[PDB]
Amino acid sequence: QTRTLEIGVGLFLLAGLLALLLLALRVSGLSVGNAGDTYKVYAYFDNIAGVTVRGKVTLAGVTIGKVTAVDLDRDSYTGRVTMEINQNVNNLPVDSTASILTAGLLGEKYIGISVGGDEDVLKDGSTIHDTQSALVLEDLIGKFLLNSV
Amino acid sequence: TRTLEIGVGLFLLAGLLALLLLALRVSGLSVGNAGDTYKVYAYFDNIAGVTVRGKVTLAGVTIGKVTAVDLDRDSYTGRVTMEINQNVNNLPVDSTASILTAGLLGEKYIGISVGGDEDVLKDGSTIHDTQSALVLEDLIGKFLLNSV
Amino acid sequence: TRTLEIGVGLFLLAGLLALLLLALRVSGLSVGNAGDTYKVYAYFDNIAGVTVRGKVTLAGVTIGKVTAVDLDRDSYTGRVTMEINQNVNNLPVDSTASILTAGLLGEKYIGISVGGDEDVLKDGSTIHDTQSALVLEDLIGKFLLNSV
Amino acid sequence: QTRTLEIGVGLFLLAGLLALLLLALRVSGLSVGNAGDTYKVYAYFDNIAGVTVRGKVTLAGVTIGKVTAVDLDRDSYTGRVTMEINQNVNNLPVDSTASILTAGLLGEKYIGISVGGDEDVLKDGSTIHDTQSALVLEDLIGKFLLNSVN
Amino acid sequence: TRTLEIGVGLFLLAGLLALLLLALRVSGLSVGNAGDTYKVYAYFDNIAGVTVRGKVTLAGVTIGKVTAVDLDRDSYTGRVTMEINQNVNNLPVDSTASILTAGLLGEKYIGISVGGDEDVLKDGSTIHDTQSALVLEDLIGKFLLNSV
Amino acid sequence: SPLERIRLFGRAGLDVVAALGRSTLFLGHALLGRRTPGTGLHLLVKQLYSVGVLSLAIIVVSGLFIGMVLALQGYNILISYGSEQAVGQMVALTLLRELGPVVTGLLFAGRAGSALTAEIGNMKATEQLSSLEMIGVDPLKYIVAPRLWAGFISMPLLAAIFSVVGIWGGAMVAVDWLGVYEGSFWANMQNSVQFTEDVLNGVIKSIVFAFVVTWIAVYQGYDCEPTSEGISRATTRTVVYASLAVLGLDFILTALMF
Amino acid sequence: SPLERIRLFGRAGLDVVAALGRSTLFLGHALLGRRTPGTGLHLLVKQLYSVGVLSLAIIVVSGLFIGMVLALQGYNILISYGSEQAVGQMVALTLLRELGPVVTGLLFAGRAGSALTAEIGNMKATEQLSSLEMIGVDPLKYIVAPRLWAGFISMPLLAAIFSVVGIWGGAMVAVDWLGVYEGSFWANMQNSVQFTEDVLNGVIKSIVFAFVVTWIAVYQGYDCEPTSEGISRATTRTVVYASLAVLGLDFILTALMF
Amino acid sequence: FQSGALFTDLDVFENVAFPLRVHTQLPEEMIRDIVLMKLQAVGLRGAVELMPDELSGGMKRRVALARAIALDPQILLYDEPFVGQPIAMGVLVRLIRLLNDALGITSIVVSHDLAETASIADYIYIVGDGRVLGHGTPDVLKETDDPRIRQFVKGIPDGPVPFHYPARDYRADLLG
Amino acid sequence: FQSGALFTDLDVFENVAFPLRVHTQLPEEMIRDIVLMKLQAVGLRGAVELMPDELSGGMKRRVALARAIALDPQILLYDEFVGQPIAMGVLVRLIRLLNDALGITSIVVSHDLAETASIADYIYIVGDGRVLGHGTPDVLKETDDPRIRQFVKGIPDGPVPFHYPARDYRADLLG
Ligand SMILES: CCCCCCCCCCCCCCCC(=O)OC[C@H](COP(=O)(O)O)OC(=O)CCCCCCCCCCCCCCC
Ligand SMILES: CCCCCCCCCCCCCCCC(=O)OC[C@H](COP(=O)(O)O)OC(=O)CCCCCCCCCCCCCCC
Ligand SMILES: CCCCCCCCCCCCCCCC(=O)OC[C@H](COP(=O)(O)O)OC(=O)CCCCCCCCCCCCCCC
Ligand SMILES: CCCCCCCCCCCCCCCC(=O)OC[C@H](COP(=O)(O)O)OC(=O)CCCCCCCCCCCCCCC
Ligand SMILES: CCCCCCCCCCCCCCCC(=O)OC[C@H](COP(=O)(O)O)OC(=O)CCCCCCCCCCCCCCC
Repeated sequence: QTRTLEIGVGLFLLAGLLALLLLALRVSGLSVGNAGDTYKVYAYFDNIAGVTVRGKVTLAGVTIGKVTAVDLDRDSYTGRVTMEINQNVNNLPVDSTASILTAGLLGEKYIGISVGGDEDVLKDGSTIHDTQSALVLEDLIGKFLLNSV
Repeated sequence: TRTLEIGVGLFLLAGLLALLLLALRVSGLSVGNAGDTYKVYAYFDNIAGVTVRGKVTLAGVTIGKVTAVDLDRDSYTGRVTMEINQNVNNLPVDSTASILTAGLLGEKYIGISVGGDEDVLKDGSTIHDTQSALVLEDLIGKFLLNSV
Repeated sequence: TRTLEIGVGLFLLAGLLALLLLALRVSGLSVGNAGDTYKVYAYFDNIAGVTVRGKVTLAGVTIGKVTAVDLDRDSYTGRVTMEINQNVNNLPVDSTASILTAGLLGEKYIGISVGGDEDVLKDGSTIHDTQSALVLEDLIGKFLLNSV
Repeated sequence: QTRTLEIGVGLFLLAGLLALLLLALRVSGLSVGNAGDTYKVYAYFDNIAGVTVRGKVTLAGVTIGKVTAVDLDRDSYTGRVTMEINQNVNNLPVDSTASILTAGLLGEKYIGISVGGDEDVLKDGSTIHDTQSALVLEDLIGKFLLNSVN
Repeated sequence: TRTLEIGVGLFLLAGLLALLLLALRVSGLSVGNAGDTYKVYAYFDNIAGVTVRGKVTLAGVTIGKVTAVDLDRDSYTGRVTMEINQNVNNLPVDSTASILTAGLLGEKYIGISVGGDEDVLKDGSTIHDTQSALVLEDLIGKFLLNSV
Repeated sequence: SPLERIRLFGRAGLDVVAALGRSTLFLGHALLGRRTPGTGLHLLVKQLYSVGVLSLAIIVVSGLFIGMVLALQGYNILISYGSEQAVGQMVALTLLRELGPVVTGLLFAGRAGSALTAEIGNMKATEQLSSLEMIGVDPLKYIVAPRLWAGFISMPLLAAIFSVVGIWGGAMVAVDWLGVYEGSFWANMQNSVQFTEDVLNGVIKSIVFAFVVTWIAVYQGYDCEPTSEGISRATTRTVVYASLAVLGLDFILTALMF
Repeated sequence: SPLERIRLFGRAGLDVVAALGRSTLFLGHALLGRRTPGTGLHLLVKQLYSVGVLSLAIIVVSGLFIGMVLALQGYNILISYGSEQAVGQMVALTLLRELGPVVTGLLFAGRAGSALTAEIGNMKATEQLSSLEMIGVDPLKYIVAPRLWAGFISMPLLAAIFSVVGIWGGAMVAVDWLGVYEGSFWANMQNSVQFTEDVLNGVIKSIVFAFVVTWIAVYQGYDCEPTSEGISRATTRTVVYASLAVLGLDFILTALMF
Repeated sequence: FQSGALFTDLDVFENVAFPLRVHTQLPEEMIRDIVLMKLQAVGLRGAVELMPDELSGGMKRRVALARAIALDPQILLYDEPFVGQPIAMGVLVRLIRLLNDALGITSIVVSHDLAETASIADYIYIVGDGRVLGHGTPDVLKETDDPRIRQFVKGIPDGPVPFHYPARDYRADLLG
Repeated sequence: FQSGALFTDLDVFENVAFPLRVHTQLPEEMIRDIVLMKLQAVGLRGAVELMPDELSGGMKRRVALARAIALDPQILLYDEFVGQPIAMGVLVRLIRLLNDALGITSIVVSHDLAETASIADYIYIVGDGRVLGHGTPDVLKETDDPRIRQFVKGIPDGPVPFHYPARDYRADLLG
């Protein structure tokens, strides 16, 4: 029954090899030193043309978390972006707003957040109330050329 | 024999020298490169493109690198900690720190404009005023919607 | 079958040593042991995209390299020192040197315009007048906030 | 006497292989007929920022030749670009002008040629007379913002 | 045996199909697109950015590719010969084809307009009028110097 | 002694050229010598099986892996520059115009360049070849001739399959894993391939490799010394040489066409 | 029959696992089993010169060739995108994080993976190994143990030498042949290497596959069947398996660090 | 040849048939009969199915002998015919004689194994250092008084061929 | 072991010395004496210099016999005299001299029945998993065991089949 033990060890190694693939094993936007201690939040936008998954959400430039998913709510026909927020940052009031920005000029369209002012902060799993959506080039040039000039 | 123990050791040394060449003359970590440098804090209102291992400069020429970005829990601003070369230690306190985009599509580097004051620094102190990094959305909002 | 065996052996040894030496001469830049390019200095206010070993030029055609850049600790400006091809020896002293940009998004080169017409140079001397490099932040601040 | 023949064939193929495959040298692109023949001309410019060698010269978009060399004339401190012209295209008048254009928006700065208005064409080895130099972003924005808008 | 012949044939066919895939699909070669297309000539004033195997389109959709470009010895314009798929054969003769830029920085293809309702084509004939390809130089010249 | 070491080195140096010429005579007598009675197309088919069809899983799995490496890597480096759609073009260009044929020559020198010398050198050690000339069949034409033919007409086919699977695997990791826009992959790919300098270029570079790999792999075996260790030294000399005949000749083939 | 073919397939399946576990037990008994009397550092030196020093000309010449290829190629691809002075970082990114160690694992699986399986596999056929246990020296510790240690500590060194010679050769063809500006090569190179993700990345990627390359090269020889053909089949299995475990393991290692 | 020299890619049937399909174009049914009768004459008729590595070392040589006797040669050479044997060696030494007396074909048995060679040989030779060192019938060669040949035909470890190797005196060998 | 089973990376001297440097820590000049007197006993004293591939086939076995007799074992077994007469003679004389002189047990394991029985004193026969009898060479010469009388003599046909299991010389030949 030596073959039995040899097959047992081969399966033990195959198992580790299967777990050695590490195809999206841990899930975050950074190392586990910070850890996965993050809680969701939602945001209702009107146009999210460039907010593809695994992006970044930030405040004042420094990243806060990563967007988890984008959804189309079938009732009001808007976009609902659900994203994560690092636990050390737990002071974003409710009246604060989110808005899709762009890293430089041709970067991925991240989402920044502007802090307003209010005592109550969040429940880290709630939804935002207001925003400024992501502008596409076409609406911009339509507003520019035909209307103003 | 010893004709091999020398051959083996010779190339055990050659490979380690190749490793040191990769770590030093191919990546340039520390042999006479960036060395004694002293930290400086800076409060910005938006650091959108300011990444780690950037360049903090003055008059175009680099002064050092940026070390860490942080969101302060009180004012929700971007605190950056950056290294400044030791030879450059005459930056006045009142001097400004803007975030300039390299060229036209390059990385966002921090640039210091000399204000001019007798007091210099503590090299471990912070800067007072700044001009935040620009974002295209607010830029075109002020351009199209507000201005014209 | 023994005299020419050692002959081909020495031929191959000399060919191998020839290969080794013709490879080694790549490092230690192969213009003998020194070159023929005389220096010149220039003082700018901002050299944002004038990193080392750029192209200097007149009328578009490259003249020489930018050797080094430095933050002169007195004026907080940028001192760029650059080699000039020795045949190029007729630029007058009053010539200006402005940081241009390669095409539209290329690395910023420095271009010298003849400027005035007087005593040529010492080829190791300093340039006096110039227009510093442009920065997109000041550009948009002047365009949007100031003019429009 | 076999080994000698084997060494001879090794030398034969070895000598032939280096000349036929290596030496990484001069072009022999059918130098038996018409050569893709091209005759040079000179062109005096004022700024040649992006006409680096291995570029293209053209007329109305279609390629006419390539740029062979750029030079700084030590007298006038201007640029002289010497380029080649395809032999079939041999009706370029004198007052025809050259000008550095850009392919698309971020393409390599080539040299386009606009037809002039006189009869006599060339000797294909002469120089051009008038041109429009290449533009630079600094001068462009300086003339845009500081003078016209301000 | 016969299974050996079957396997050898199967994978010989697999390799040749992979070759034809690298040619037809990966490269986008003629055979698949060649089919039955009928030539058309077009005179332009400047073809600065149209290359061989460049698409020709109408209302945005491709109808074929351009085949070759020519500098006529007579009128010093650009004669482009381009193929057009057989199914699309209702393009009138008074149609105006121009050189458009794909997206914003893509290759310059040729897009044709609707040419009224006169005689359709010969599919081998020439187009009459056009709008030449734009160039940055004359664009900024007319924009800055003359208008503003 | 030094005078002994230099004599031994010169002997090896002249011996190398002697072998380089003997190999050429061997290839000549094999490819265009005569037509022996035992030949046919059945030999070429049997060889095409063992040389190419048996070497199909190795190079296919390797092409898939190298494609989902090239894409998974270039996406990372090109995101920094800002160019992202073109990963399909960059991944295809490296594999089709160079790394494709080179890695195929490295895996075909390893699998079918070692299992070729070992198969034709064991045929020499067990007198399987000598027992052919005494039958009357020229072993250079019955044994070496199909093996050389199997290599010439299988390694380019294996390189094409390698490039195809690598491109498709790069798609399957860019699109389905890294989430780049699907259609842009193949679009940006096919507008900037330039068949005559990428497909036909890599295919000629792969043919040139096959002739130099399947000949130093079929000769190393035919001219090994007939022993269990001579074969094992020849099946290593034919991997070393056929890797140096792949890399070096790829440098000489890519100087010809960048 | 089909019921016969599927039984043979399943037997081959389970046997492949049996061998993969037997190889792990073999590596265990070899690396940390005991300390037999015949051991020492002289064995490790004698094996370090046969596994690495003998494999030095192959990988050095190959690194030079692959460097002048990567530079001679990327320059042609970079000449169209204007990033001309960025060819230096290319021959030091496409040769220091993924292709350097990968091609070194392909040439070290071929030379010292096939020359280590036909040397440790021919010792088993001639009873050179069996005559060791009957002396009293555990052959896993006297024969296999040094070869395992001379593969672990030579293939990363060979990969570093490979990357260095490739970078330098890419310089020598960019600068001296293609005429790109000399200093920009090394300058643009060293500002954007990011040691912790290029140098140490490629070095860990080379230690990983390099360790695997000399484990499935010293086991296939130890577990070959003792015959002149069993050795010649094992020295091919160890090139196939050590090319797959270089490529696929490089995918698994680059999916962790892009 | 010793170790058979069997074509590995061919099965035993096609192995034995190979000399046929080369010099002859016979019907594939008639060729099978010639291959079958041969494989019977050596006893390896049942294994018309196997591959030469599925055959034991002893039987791998008999099928090679059958391949040899195909085409009915008039002479046939046996290199190391009886190297590694005892029952297997017996059938082979019987076959090399049966094929001779029955077929009337010249047999050249060329092996250093002297006993069984002389057993079946009728005119045995000795080759040494480039030259034929005499020859004759096995008994006339048994006592030819040639020192080399009497040293070969018998055990006699020491003789013209040195038992000891060319070295220095053993007395001073370990002394110095 | 047959074919020498000589360590290729070691020269003949270190080859013969290998069993000494393993179980024993003797002065490198004392190891030399045993290796020298052990190599002279087999006649391979002059080739203390060569590498095992620079040695002829028969001579290589003699050095192996010397490596074995190093450390002076009390029993020694030589699996497979085979495929070589003058050489085979020296080997068959040495395996007997080492026995009667050193008083060491010798287990000669070779198919070559003739010379085995020549030097053997109590010869065995092993077949299909079981020992098929044993005895002194003459008592084993005519044991009347069909398998053993078939082995001890040529007799091509017997318990071990001369013919393979075919189907029928009449059917298979005609059908
Ligand atoms: C188009 C025709 C094709 C013919 C060949 C095309 C190009 C091939 C080029 C061959 C490359 C040679 C590398 C061989 C390396 C090698 O075997 O290297 C491995 C060998 C192995 O030695 P062994 O033969 O003992 O195993 O190393 C040596 O022998 C040591 C150094 C010998 C190197 C000799 C170099 C010969 C080159 C010819 C120049 C001499 C001129 C003679 C004038 C009198
Ligand atoms: C498009 C053009 C067509 C191309 C045609 C292909 C050319 C064929 C070349 C033949 C190659 C030789 C095969 C020898 C046969 C053999 O078995 O050869 C075996 C013998 C070795 O003999 P041994 O058995 O004694 O070791 O020679 C070799 O070892 C050959 C090694 C081949 C190495 C190839 C290297 C070529 C690259 C050179 C680049 C140098 C550039 C330097 C710049 C710095
Ligand atoms: C519940 C138990 C299930 C059993 C699991 C065993 C699977 C492992 C073996 C695979 C099958 C091998 C069959 C051999 C084929 C043959 O005919 O056999 C051919 C050869 C060996 O026989 P030869 O003597 O003919 O060379 O086999 C091989 O090529 C071995 C294959 C090695 C692959 C195993 C390791 C792969 C690790 C990756 C796994 C992760 C998968 C990722 C995808 C999501
Ligand atoms: C201009 C000429 C072209 C240059 C390259 C030609 C291609 C062939 C030569 C490559 C070397 C062949 C070695 C094969 C490996 C081998 O035998 O395998 C490794 C062998 C092991 O020997 P064994 O046969 O005993 O195992 O090592 C040797 O003894 C080989 C000695 C050759 C050393 C010469 C090569 C060293 C450096 C190469 C040149 C440097 C490049 C820089 C110059 C600008
Ligand atoms: C979406 C698709 C993606 C799938 C990716 C799959 C990747 C799988 C990896 C390929 C590896 C193949 C191994 C080939 C060996 C084989 O065939 O294995 C088969 C052979 C024996 O087969 P035989 O029966 O033919 O002799 O195994 C051996 O001889 C021993 C080899 C064992 C080594 C296995 C490798 C494990 C590596 C673990 C270390 C990782 C360290 C990382 C830490 C950071």
